Amino acid sequence: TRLVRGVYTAINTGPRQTLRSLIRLWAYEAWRIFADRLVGVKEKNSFEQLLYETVDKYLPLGNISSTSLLFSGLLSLDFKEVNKTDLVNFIEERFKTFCDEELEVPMVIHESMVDHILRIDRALKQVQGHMMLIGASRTGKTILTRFVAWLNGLKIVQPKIHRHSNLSDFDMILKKAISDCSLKESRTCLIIDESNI
Amino acid sequence: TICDPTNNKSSAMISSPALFNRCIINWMGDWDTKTMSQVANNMVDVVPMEFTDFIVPEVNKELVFTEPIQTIRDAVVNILIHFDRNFYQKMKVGVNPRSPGYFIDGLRALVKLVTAKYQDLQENQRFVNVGLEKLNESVLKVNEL
Amino acid sequence: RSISLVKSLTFEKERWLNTTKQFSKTSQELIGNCIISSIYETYFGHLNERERGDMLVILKRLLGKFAVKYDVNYRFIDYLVTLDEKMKWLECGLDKNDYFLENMSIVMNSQDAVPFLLDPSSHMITVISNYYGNKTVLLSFLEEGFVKRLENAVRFGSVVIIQDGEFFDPIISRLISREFNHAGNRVTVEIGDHEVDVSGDFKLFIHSCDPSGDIPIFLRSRVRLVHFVTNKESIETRIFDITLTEENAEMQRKREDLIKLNTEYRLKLKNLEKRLLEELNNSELMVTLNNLKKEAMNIEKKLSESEEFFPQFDNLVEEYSIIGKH
Amino acid sequence: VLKWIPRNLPSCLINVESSVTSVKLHPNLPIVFVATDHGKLYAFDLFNYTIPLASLQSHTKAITSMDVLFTNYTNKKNYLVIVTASKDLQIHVFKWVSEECKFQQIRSLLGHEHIVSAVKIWQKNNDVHIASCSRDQTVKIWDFHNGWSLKTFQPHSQWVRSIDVLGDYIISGSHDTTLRLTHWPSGNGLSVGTGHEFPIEKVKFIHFIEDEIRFRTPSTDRYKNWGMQYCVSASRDRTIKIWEIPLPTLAPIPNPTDSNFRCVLTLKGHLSWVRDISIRGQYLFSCADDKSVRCWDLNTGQCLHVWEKLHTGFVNCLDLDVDFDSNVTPRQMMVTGGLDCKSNVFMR
Amino acid sequence: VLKWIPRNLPSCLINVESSVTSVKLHPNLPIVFVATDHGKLYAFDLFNYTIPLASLQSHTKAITSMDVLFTNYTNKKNYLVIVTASKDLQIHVFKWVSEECKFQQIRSLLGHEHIVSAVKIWQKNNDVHIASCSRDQTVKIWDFHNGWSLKTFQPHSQWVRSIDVLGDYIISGSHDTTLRLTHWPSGNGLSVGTGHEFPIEKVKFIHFIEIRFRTPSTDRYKNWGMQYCVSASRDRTIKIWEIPLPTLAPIPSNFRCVLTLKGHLSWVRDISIRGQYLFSCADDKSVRCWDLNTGQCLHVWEKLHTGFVNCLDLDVDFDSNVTPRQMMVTGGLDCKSNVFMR
Ligand SMILES: Nc1ncnc2c1ncn2[C@@H]1O[C@H](COP(=O)(O)OP(=O)(O)O)[C@@H](O)[C@H]1O
Repeated sequence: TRLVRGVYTAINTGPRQTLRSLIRLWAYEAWRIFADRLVGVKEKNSFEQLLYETVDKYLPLGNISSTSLLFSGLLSLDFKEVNKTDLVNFIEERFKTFCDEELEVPMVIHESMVDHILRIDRALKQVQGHMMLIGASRTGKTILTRFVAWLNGLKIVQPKIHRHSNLSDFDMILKKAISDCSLKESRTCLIIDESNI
Repeated sequence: TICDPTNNKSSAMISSPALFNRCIINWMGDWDTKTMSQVANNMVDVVPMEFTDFIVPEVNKELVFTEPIQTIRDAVVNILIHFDRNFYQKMKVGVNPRSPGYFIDGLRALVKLVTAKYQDLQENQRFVNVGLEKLNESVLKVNEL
Repeated sequence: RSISLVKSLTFEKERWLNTTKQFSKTSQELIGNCIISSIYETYFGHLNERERGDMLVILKRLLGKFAVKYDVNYRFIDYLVTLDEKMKWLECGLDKNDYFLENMSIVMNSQDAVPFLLDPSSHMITVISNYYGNKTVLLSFLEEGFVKRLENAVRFGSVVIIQDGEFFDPIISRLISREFNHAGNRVTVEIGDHEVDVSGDFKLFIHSCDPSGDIPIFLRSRVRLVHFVTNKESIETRIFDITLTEENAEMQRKREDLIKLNTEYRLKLKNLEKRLLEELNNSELMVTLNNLKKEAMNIEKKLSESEEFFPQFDNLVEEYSIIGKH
Repeated sequence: VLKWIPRNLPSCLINVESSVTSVKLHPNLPIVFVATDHGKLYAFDLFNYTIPLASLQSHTKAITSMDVLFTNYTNKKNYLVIVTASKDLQIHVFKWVSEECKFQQIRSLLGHEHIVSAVKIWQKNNDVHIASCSRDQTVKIWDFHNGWSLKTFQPHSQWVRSIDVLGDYIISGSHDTTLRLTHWPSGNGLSVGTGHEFPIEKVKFIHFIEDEIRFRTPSTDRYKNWGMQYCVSASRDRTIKIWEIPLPTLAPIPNPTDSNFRCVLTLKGHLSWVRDISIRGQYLFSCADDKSVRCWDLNTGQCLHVWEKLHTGFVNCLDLDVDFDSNVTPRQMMVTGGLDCKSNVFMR
Repeated sequence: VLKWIPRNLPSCLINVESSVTSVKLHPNLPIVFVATDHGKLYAFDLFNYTIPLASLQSHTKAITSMDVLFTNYTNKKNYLVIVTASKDLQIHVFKWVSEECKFQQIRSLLGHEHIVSAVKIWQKNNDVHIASCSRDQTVKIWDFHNGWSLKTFQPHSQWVRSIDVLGDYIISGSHDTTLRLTHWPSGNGLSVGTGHEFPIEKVKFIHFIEIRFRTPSTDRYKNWGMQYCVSASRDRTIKIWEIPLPTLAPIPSNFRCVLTLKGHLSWVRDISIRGQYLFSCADDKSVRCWDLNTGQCLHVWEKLHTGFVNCLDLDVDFDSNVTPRQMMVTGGLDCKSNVFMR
């Protein structure tokens, strides 16, 4: 069902499609729905081979690796496959502005960063869409989440949970965020960390 | 945001069906050698390294994580990546995620150190050359008289 | 006068020719030395001596494999520690061990990260307090009013040492991760629920005298962790010092005074050798050069005189080693 | 006359040392003033543009905006005044010495507590004022001659990003997505306008002109007596909106039933944030991060001509010549400044 | 346009620590680069010339030459590339980061065994190359990206003192008074030229522009792409030569001295061609403007520097990517540099 909804959302906000465009879009949605939870590189390669075999068997196209598919609406008026270097330059300038405006952090932009912020973007563009980011510390999780939320015009709420805090303070923070979201229509991105539980 | 998947509390979050059914799981994991190489190449492209002779080594392809080695910078990046892997192997981290924090911090320290060291080296050499020229000129003047 | 000046400067000419010859080798080994020192600084802070040696072996294997020349006689203290730093640290009360010198150099050369001090003997609190004098402010995560005192210290610009590091309070995560906001010519950080100004004269040290404590994964990956654990050399040195102090304090005082005076003399000699070259480079001369030369010979003569006691102390050391070993 | 449309290629290309943050046109002579992220300030003759006429580094950080004015003294000698605001938390006033072709600083204005982001200059009978907004959420009014402040009001919750001045009224956009019109001398808010989903980048009045033009002609005799009806805004929302201002109770007073704007038209077609807007006759020009300049028809609300890939990077600012004023003759030229450290000039 | 002539006084006066040995001009911005005997490199803003934009001790001995280039990639971001050679036996390749107004050392070129004299830069479709000559009588060619040499040859029994590059052909002037043209990629001598009685100081091609010598004579020369060249030596004489067409992998034969300019009181140091005229500095503290058509001196800037006048720079007028601005800079032995604008 998630794959179906993703395909519909991409088509409804996309340009005139062709068969190759449709197949690449379907492959990108399959990647995001299925293979983002995979841990090992071996499993990812097996999934790529599975995609190739499925396309050959049922739907007889370029290279459909994870980094070879870059669909985004950040560079145009509609969801479409974008070029890598244009996205890199756009993200670099946007991040310069973001550092100058919110928090100065010397971040170096690489390809996996671009991919991760693209998928965080597609997740925050949905309705009732939430994230669970899993990775080593100091891999840019919170920074990228804040950057993408800033791009989409969300309001960031990091709970100020510290030592000597209890259920009342967390409840107050949650109630405040909920009340803002409802009575003030403040679209909010709540960042809950494992150290806050 | 989850740093340690195997914690007592974080595994409870990942297991919790209320969260697991609504959330979208994005297993960022840790950095691969390609991301490491890109970051290192970007950081060490502003420091004076290629100021000396360099004979390109002959090493196995799987030991090379960058493009084929042509200059000192590629050697430095490969060395840093290799040492990071070896250090995390010896310290017996196991399967626990490896933060790239040591790698990044080492890169920044290397830049900040190479700059000053190179500047000091050339300034001292210039001072020595000027002193030698002064002594030779004085000797020539003495021989004149 | 000219001939005498040339004859006096013949030694400087010899040194300068030697330096000119060594320039190529120094430039060839520069990058390898810098790589080794940086890795030593960012990885070896939380390893004992054996692990440091093994990792140096691995790193030197890697450097040799990729054709990056380095100093075969490399030594961290020689490369990254100056005489002034050694004198200041020793006067502040640091132990005389080489391991403590390396760890202090690691701690004092971290302008970006916050040094975390695992010091079970609580010696480094006193050492740092002596180093920074009046600026030092002592706090701990286990007290009340901690947040307000920290805000006052940040605003004013004190040097802060927070004890009980195993009880980290995440209310200072912005200070830990250096997530500031620049407001024109002002720098603001959000501690608690309100922004404060960062003076720029403000440093942070986290101290904990509890090995096998607990460091949250947020804090561990953002601090420079340094261990101050006693080793064989420190125990032997302390035992010998106590034995000599309780046996014959005259030799003890004489040895200490000679050591300190010799260190001062070598520092002054280095300063003179630098100043002579600067005087030549900034061009009267025939007078200042001779004055500096005479001062250099006087200091060298005093240093040569001061070396007539060291054999006695070596004999004394050989006479007392069994106590240290046992 | 006024239906001049620029051609497909610029007639000049100016190279500078940093990103161009603001550009301006001399209202009398063929001269262009250019600002950069280094805080420099250039001046290029429009026929020999390979060397600047003069340069000046007065600020220590990036210049954010600038504006010019040719003084019209009715009984003194006229000259050109240039005002630049930067992230130095300061505003510097310059005088352009034409015969020697040099800049001449006059004074600096202090008092803002954070990044100043806009300035404006206008002249009354024989008075000159300066308006400025900054991140401290304060809009200040200054006296050109005395040099000290005359008013200071805070009309927004977020920080004000842009302003415009028409007589005694100042309309301001902010980092919050809301517009607001206040009466300057009394410092009282009059009406607000919402509808944008991203911070406001530009905002300015649509001055009345004699001719027919859709939004440049009054609707009631009350508007004729009040002198203005419509305003235009640009935001990071990739949209340009035309608003119609409600009439206040003339010192004015906010009518509670009529204290909100009314977006009468929304222009879409840009691919990214819209950075600047300018109005000439029946056309509205705009530049955006998509490396392009649009030209909209005010009557039908359509995009008549597109200038794709004019710059290799973001297009920071435009500048056309004011046409609604009699003292400024609307010459046929416009200038664009971009992130690629280049400025294009269209002539004739 | 191309007929601009400098005024009788310099618009700017720049003071440095030591004798100025080489001066270059930023192709796009009003910035001048200065190198001295102390190995220090300077970048001066042409409107605030009391403090350098940046400064840098690049070498440990005197700098002997330098050259600049604005890269033009058809795919990457373009930037200015600065290359300097000194008596350190090393060549340093810098990069001008206009965003921060500072230098950026990229790499260094090594292999010459004794003091280097001159350097050159040029760009192919997407390839950037460097050239050099030294007292060890070797001419080396380098790849700007990889950094290692691509060609080496010895075109003179004595040591080369000046070179210039045009396509695939390089002409070198030695301490021995003979010039010589060689074919770069294959390293084949094509012809020589004699007639000077003192060591050469400079040599450069004359490029075809749309003038007496800048226009091809025959169709075969048009196909070849060059006909003439100029050189100046301690003979106090500037000579315009003619390159005999080779046996076109070219195969080899004498340079015909079809003109000679005299009048300088000392050694002619540097030359530069701007459209019709020709500019030349010399040790007699003078700068001369020579009409290429008549071959006669037009204007003289006497007593420009107290000491020798070392080098001149003018914007290239024959390149589609270098707009020929109206300015020139003169570097002198007296720790001063003169700038003429408009
Ligand atoms: N691409 C990168 N370049 C530089 N530093 C990076 C990069 N990615 C992560 N970091 C480092 O990670 C930290 C910021 O990431 P952050 O989101 O705060 O970490 P996490 O969310 O994993 O706890 C900084 O220390 C920063 O230097």
